[PDB]
Amino acid sequence: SLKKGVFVDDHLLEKVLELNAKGEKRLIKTWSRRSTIVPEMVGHTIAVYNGKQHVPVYITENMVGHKLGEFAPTRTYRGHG
Amino acid sequence: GKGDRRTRRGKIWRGTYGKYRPRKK
Amino acid sequence: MKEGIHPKLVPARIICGCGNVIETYSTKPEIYVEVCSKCHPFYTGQQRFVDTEGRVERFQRRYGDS
Amino acid sequence: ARIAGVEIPRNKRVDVALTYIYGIGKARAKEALEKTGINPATRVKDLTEAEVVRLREYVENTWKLEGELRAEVAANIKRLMDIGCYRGLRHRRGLPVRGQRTRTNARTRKGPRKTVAA
Amino acid sequence: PLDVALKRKYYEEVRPELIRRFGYQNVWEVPRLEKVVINQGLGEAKEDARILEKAAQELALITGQKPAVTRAKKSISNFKLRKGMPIGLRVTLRRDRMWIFLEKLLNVALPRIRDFRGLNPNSFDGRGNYNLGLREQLIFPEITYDMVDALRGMDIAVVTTAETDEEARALLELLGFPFRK
RNA sequence: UCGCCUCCUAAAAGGUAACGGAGGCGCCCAAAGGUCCCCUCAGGCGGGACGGAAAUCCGCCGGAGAGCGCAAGGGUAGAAG
RNA sequence: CGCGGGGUGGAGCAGCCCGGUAGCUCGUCGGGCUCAUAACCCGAAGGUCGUCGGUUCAAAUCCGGCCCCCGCAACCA
RNA sequence: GGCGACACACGUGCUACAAUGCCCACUACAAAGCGAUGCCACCCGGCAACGGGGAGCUAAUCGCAAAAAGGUGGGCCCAGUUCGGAUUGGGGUCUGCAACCCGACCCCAUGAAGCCGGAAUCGCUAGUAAUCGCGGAUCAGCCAUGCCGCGGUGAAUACG
Ligand SMILES: [Mg+2]
Ligand SMILES: [Mg+2]
Ligand SMILES: [Mg+2]
Ligand SMILES: [Mg+2]
Ligand SMILES: [Mg+2]
Ligand SMILES: [Mg+2]
Ligand SMILES: [Mg+2]
Ligand SMILES: [Mg+2]
Ligand SMILES: [Mg+2]
Ligand SMILES: [Mg+2]
Ligand SMILES: [Mg+2]
Ligand SMILES: [Mg+2]
Ligand SMILES: [Mg+2]
Ligand SMILES: [Mg+2]
Ligand SMILES: [Mg+2]
Ligand SMILES: [Mg+2]
Ligand SMILES: [Mg+2]
Ligand SMILES: [Mg+2]
Ligand SMILES: [Mg+2]
Ligand SMILES: [Mg+2]
Ligand SMILES: [Mg+2]
Ligand SMILES: [Mg+2]
Ligand SMILES: [Mg+2]
Ligand SMILES: [Mg+2]
Ligand SMILES: [Mg+2]
Ligand SMILES: [Mg+2]
Ligand SMILES: [Mg+2]
Ligand SMILES: [Mg+2]
Ligand SMILES: [Mg+2]
Repeated sequence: SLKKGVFVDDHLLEKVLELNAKGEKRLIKTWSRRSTIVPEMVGHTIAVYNGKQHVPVYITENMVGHKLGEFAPTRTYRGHG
Repeated sequence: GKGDRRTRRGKIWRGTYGKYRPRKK
Repeated sequence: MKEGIHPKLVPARIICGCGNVIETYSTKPEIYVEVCSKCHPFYTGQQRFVDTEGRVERFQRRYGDS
Repeated sequence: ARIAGVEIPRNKRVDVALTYIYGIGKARAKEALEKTGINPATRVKDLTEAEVVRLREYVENTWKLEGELRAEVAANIKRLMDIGCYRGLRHRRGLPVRGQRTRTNARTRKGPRKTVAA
Repeated sequence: PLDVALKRKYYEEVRPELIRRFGYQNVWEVPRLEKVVINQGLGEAKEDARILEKAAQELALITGQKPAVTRAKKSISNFKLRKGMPIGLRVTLRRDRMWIFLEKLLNVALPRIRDFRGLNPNSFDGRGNYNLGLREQLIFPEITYDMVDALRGMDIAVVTTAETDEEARALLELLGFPFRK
């Protein structure tokens, strides 16, 4: 962890803070999975990238301290046989 | 034993210091 | 009640995290009750002590100061 | 005698028998012993029904214990699952949640091995 | 004994509250509380009926009545069970002795249950009697914890002269039955 | 296949045939007997720890669909259970 | 059509009488020995008993139908 | 992003299954190497990791540093346990642009398998094998239990 910290990339942090006071909210693709999420991210739809493609993720209040790459997993599985 | 980080021996093994292996001398 | 075959059920005294229940009237007089809820610790007469829900409560708090 | 929940420890020691309670041990134990100023070297067999309620009232009230504790850890994980998060998937699928390596022994979290052909 | 605090409590302050609430032309129409039947089913003791009489000894201790023994209606394969054998104890208490036990249950037993965020309020049987069941017997005062060889719970059934659950609910609430709302 | 019991055939008394249609008996029970006293089912729905379609319990509905050692039939709780 | 026997893990056979309990050899799977394979050794998996009905508390097991298998018979004409 | 995937299968290892043992306290005896873009005594803060401060050293001259087992004292009393610390919950520290995937470390909680291991199979003949700690290279940090080395204590047994 960090603490004197709580790092979030500013690429999107613009468009987030902007989609609060604009009056409009819509679909935003980012590569930044290293960042943390919320508070002003909530209600917003963000497309993260797993290395393959941009994945939509709905954002709510219990997703708080979690990095963005948590809700966009990097692998494909479905078991073995 | 050497694997319990909650003891003197554990700490020594892992090479660390703490409540169970204070740095003092 | 058939005469024979029976616990006594004689007036008693009894205790808890509270004072007495003079009521008693049981077998085996003078018993020690560990703690009750009624007598109002532990749930009834809601203490709500130690209280939870702090998990959504926290992550939204330590967060935007940092 | 019994502390929070039912959980009756006995004989042994007082500081040791306290561990047998869920949510408690070592540190939390030797803590509540001088916080009630009770001798830890003593055996739970014998001690004043006073310092018993001294000792119970403290612990039961200080921090949360076996019943409501486990219920909370249960709820933490439920939260971690179904939020959809990656910590939560490895709970869903019963696989190890913090790093490690699944190509070989995850056995504690994986169950016993269930073999197949080559 | 005919005194018994809960009995008393029922007459002064439970009855009248009840009449104020639903309102009742007749003294009888206001619910009485009849029959708490305590039933232990034990498959546990099946081929061993020796274990049984220790459990019966136990009910007596907390009830003050010796229980009778239920024996198996029909014979059924999948879990053992000759149609002969004893399944469990069932003890009927009324009239004082129910009261002196329900008190003990309200003010001692149920408190001592691990967790217990309160009695389930859907177990009213729709014609207004209520049922619950318990996992361990050592939640009772008369039991010492060193006299338990093994855990066996029971089924408590409480019969009520109230025609509905609503009314029935009211009675037991007002008596002091902790409810999970 | 050969004696015995039950049902149909059998034509509303009895009886009535065919290498007609279908089943059973060659035992069993010292309690599964006598009597006096009591008790009343199967099923359905609701409720109750381990109890699940079904172990036990509580509530209501349930005129007999249960039970009557075993086949069927007649009978039967106002008992034969 | 007739009488007798049968049908059970992948293969081949027990178990059915006498209700409650599925076993044996081989094969298959995982490991070992060997440079390696075979042999050999240590472990494991694998079945609802042709099927539909009925009997019983309970059916591979007792009773009935049907479907296959094998065996015997079909003479005087 | 992946090389870190997990129904499984093998090699090399680490930690154990305890009483010749575990824990806490006090008390000793090494060697070899590293370090002034670093090693950091010492004072404070903090349970602690660590953080403030801050002196000495281009280093037989200051620092890493406590060696550990051992010793002494006391505790545990044969228990899946004061054994064993895998898994998981919450709280943090540091590096780093950044620790979701994938870091190491501290604390509270959690305490799993494990009661010496089937067929089989490895090393070692002496200051060796066991066992105990210590340093370095790479390196921001670290998944090191690895590897190259250093010393402490120190067996057994070879008919053939
Ligand atoms: Mg330990
Ligand atoms: Mg991994
Ligand atoms: Mg209801
Ligand atoms: Mg009623
Ligand atoms: Mg007829
Ligand atoms: Mg006629
Ligand atoms: Mg006629
Ligand atoms: Mg008689
Ligand atoms: Mg009935
Ligand atoms: Mg019924
Ligand atoms: Mg029911
Ligand atoms: Mg009939
Ligand atoms: Mg009949
Ligand atoms: Mg009939
Ligand atoms: Mg076969
Ligand atoms: Mg093989
Ligand atoms: Mg071979
Ligand atoms: Mg057949
Ligand atoms: Mg059947
Ligand atoms: Mg001739
Ligand atoms: Mg690799
Ligand atoms: Mg290793
Ligand atoms: Mg075990
Ligand atoms: Mg990662
Ligand atoms: Mg042992
Ligand atoms: Mg081994
Ligand atoms: Mg040599
Ligand atoms: Mg390094
Ligand atoms: Mg090292």
